[PDB]
Amino acid sequence: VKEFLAKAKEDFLKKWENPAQNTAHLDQFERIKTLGTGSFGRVMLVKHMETGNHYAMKILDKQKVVKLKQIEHTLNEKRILQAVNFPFLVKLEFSFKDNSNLYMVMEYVPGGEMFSHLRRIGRFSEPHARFYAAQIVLTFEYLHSLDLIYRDLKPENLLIDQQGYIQVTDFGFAKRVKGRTWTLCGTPEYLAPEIILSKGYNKAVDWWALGVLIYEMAAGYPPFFADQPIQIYEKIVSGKVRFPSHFSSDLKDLLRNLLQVDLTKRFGNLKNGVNDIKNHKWFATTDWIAIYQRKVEAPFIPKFKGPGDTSNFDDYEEEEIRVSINEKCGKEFSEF
Amino acid sequence: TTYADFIASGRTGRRNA
Repeated sequence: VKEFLAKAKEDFLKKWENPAQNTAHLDQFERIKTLGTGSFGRVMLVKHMETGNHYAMKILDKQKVVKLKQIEHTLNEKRILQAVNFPFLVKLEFSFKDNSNLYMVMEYVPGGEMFSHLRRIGRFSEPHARFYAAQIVLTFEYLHSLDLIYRDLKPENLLIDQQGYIQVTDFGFAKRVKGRTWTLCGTPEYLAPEIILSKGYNKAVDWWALGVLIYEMAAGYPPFFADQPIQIYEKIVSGKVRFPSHFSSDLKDLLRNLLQVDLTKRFGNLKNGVNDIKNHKWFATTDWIAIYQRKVEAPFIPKFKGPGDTSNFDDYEEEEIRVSINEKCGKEFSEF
Repeated sequence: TTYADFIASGRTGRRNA
């Protein structure tokens, strides 16, 4: 792995310091339907004319990004994404900007959110949950080795490709950091104590988020929830948890080691690294190289209703994509 | 029950950051 990782660090850095920009134009894409929405902008299922391929295009309004004080995060997530490369990470195929917005055209993952599937099925068996955890454990091992902290792990942020494999794609809260950072960001249920308590936190949080994910996947509901954030934060800082009776002892002991309020005790954060996790009884069954290789059989496989079928997808108000006749926020995004 | 409390919490849909 170290051998693999050191060769990737090298790949990462080359792109990280000499990124890429203006790899395509908007005139060469046919918008199909909105798939996501928010303060950032909006992700859209698109079709490449000359090729006919389907891509997920994220459109950001420049003036708005400025207004909301999001120019650093906006350049950071696009910088991180054109530089990472892992089997479970969504590649960014193209990226340009015009007199109005910034565009990030990624690989379209058609199986949608793991969230949709989890709320429908109820809960996930441990082997099914584990299948996914395994893919997350690897993607953090990687990301972390590049001194990148993820901090935005949650079902709604995890997609399932056609082979039934997990795909991470949103790097808005990602931070290039070797030591500690302080910002408060994430989703209440996935926040680690230390992020709540206004403490300097490291990459260990991403490991807390995993124990949470593995818990919500096997149980169907998060380890700490409540009516409002504040009461959750409260639940969390107590690090007091109860497990569904069906949970295996092994799945329980792994979670007691992941959801550990004592940082000096958190797995993936101890002295032996991720191997404390990779080597946990719960993962005995896991074939780490086959998972990497994608040689393992998904326990669930979306069966698309054709290329770019978006029927099992919620709808959104389609807004026109306007582009100003005059430049907008030039200087602030010259790095895009 | 926990599943029961979960529903009552109202945080059973997509959560924002």
